[PDB]
Amino acid sequence: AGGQWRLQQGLAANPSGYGPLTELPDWSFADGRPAPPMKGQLRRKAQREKLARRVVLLTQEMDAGIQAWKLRQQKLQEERKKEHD
Amino acid sequence: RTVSFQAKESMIRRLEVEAENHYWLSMPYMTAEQECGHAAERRAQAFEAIKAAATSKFPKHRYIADQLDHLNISKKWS
Amino acid sequence: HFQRQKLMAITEYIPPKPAINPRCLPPPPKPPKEESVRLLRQDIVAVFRDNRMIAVCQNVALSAEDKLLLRHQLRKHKIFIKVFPSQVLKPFLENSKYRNLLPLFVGHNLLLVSEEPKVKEMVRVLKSVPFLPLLGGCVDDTILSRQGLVDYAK
Amino acid sequence: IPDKVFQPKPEDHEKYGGDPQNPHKLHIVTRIRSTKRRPYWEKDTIKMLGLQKAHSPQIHKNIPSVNAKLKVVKHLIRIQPLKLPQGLPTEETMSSTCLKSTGELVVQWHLKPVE
RNA sequence: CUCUUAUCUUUAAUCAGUGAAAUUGACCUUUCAGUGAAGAGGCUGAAAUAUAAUAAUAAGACGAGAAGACCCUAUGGAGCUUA
RNA sequence: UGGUGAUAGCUGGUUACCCAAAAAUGAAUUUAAGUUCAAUUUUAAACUUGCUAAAAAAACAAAAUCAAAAAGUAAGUUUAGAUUAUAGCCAAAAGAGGGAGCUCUUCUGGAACGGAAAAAACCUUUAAUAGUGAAUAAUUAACAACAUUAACCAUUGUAGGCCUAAAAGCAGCCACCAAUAAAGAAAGCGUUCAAGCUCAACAUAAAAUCAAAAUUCCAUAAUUUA
RNA sequence: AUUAAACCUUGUACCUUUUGCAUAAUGAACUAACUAGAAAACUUCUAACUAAAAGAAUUACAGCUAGAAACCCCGAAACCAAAC
Ligand code: FES
Repeated sequence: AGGQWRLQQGLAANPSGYGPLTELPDWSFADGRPAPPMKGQLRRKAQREKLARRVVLLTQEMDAGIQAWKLRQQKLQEERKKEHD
Repeated sequence: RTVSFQAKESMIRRLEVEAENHYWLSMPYMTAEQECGHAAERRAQAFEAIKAAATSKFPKHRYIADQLDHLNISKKWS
Repeated sequence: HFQRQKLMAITEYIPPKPAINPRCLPPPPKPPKEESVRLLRQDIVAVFRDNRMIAVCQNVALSAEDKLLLRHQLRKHKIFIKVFPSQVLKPFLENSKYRNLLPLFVGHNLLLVSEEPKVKEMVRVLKSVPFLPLLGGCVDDTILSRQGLVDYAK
Repeated sequence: IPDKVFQPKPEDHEKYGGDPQNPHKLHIVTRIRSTKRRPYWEKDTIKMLGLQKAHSPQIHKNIPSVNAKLKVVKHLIRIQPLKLPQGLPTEETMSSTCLKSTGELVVQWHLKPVE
């Protein structure tokens, strides 16, 4: 329940999604020493980083396709303007 | 079987969501010409790895250590 | 299937709601009145103009043919029973020489139209049947009662 | 189905908040239904697109081939345009990226409530 | 038989002695309506319901049953006989 | 008794665990409970494109067949060896017999531990793990009809001509006019025939596009706090 | 599950067989013992030796030798011989 309202506020519909409750460490040493990163958090980080790399690659590939498109239209333009003799 | 009010709303929501899908599919960022060959290099490289992996089958090697290690089963206190 | 039945309901058209129902609407303009009935105006206008004094007596369920005979009977008296439907009688005052005789011409009653001051002839008609309510004659197109008619029929 | 369905109108742009110029580059698609009891062609497309797991985020290009493929499976997916308020992530920030449900991929996560 | 009744013997019931057979998935073994294949003690929905016993009757569930009964067929088999 | 553990394509039974892959087309058969051939699957080897998709062009008539480049993607072709499977069920489409419904042929889908009452075949559902967490999907319930028609009166010609005894508005039969304020040469009634009952006449009322069979009823109830 | 044996909640006996279904149909009083897959011609695999191999008879222009790897049970009506 409440997923619709959470989306309205910009939060994840399920509290178990992206949030401080899930992402943040759940404990720390009494001495104050920071706790080791959670295996799930590290696992989740790897997938998020991998997806980000895919986004960069796809955007870079799309950028090349956009430029290479114009480059192909520059070859036609120069081909049209030709002379001899 | 008279239709419950809840069911009608759910179907309407699905249609409305599908309508949004139509709109976001109505603006192709890249034209047909640009798409051609944009991923050609990647596809060629991927298939080469597939062929190399596919044709890598062979029987496995045999080592002396396997036969010699079996003799260790007789180890005991001195 | 259940899903198919849902589609049928969806096809139902959604109509908007009018602000006010026609009965409870504020008084709107209405089509202009038209005089259809127009012919009857000339007939009553001519006879009333011709005859100054119009003796009046509520018809006692008299038959149409009797009026034809009574028309001829008054022709002996030099008077005419020229009467017409009363639905177009009320608009007579609207388009005629006078406009104030509407209350006098309330109900459907015999109209005895006479142009000549032959008092004896008019009374003799009254002598035929007195029991029917005789309102009186508008001597000189003036409102008169039954007793007033006698007071001014002279 | 007539092509007019996929021809947008000015009112449609306002409703969905999509600019006819500078169209969004990447589609966000998640499977929300099962392919069981569906014809083989529908099943094949879902497997090809990689949407085997429901509610699984996928990054795809807004290109005609992808657009044609997405149209076939339109009813089983939700399409959202990706947004980059801070631009593309850098190599150093690749580990700090986070995608929000609103469709915005932040390149820096500061662990502070938006409030 | 109208029109049944009475008595006696056997059986019956009680005490004591001796003591089988068919049968048997397990059963803490209900009623109504539904559902189903003609079909429900065991499912669905209602209802009823101290525990344990004791004594009686055979109408129905178009009761359960067999290789019972009758007639006819086969470009079915097989066996037998030939002129 | 022996041959004899006769034979039986038939009936019945046929004893530990775990991992992987996995049944239902065409041709012939005393063949349809089986077997052979193609096809599949499968093992090994050779080495490279395959599947979805696919513009335009034809072909047909005036979304599949064919398949440039792509794109999404990872299998595919050939050679050698080899079997097993080759009988559904129901739902839903398209046809053909037909006229109900059925009888078929073709395409599509299914095998909950959720839901539709119980519910192999319908709907929501990617596998299965512990936890006294969380967001969601399908989900047997649903909320009488009217926008010309309500009061009053009914005279005279001609009982008009027609075989009708007679038929006068009103048995048949006619054409189809007048006076009148208003009378139909008659609209339903009555009819020995007519007298006669009203409707229309005139006057005077007042209005304005469909809904929500025989044992014993069978949850109980319930119209308004966002 | 539970403080609590019973109450509340959930759940249509088993094998075989029918359609991958039984509210069909077969079989079962229970206990103990007994009660049903058996063969190497060729292949793959493991090794010996190699234009050779095998302790005689076999095969061979990489073959040849050895080893391992396999295919149930009970039950008719009958038919025949010899005695009684
Ligand atoms: S509220 Fe009824 S007529 Fe206005």
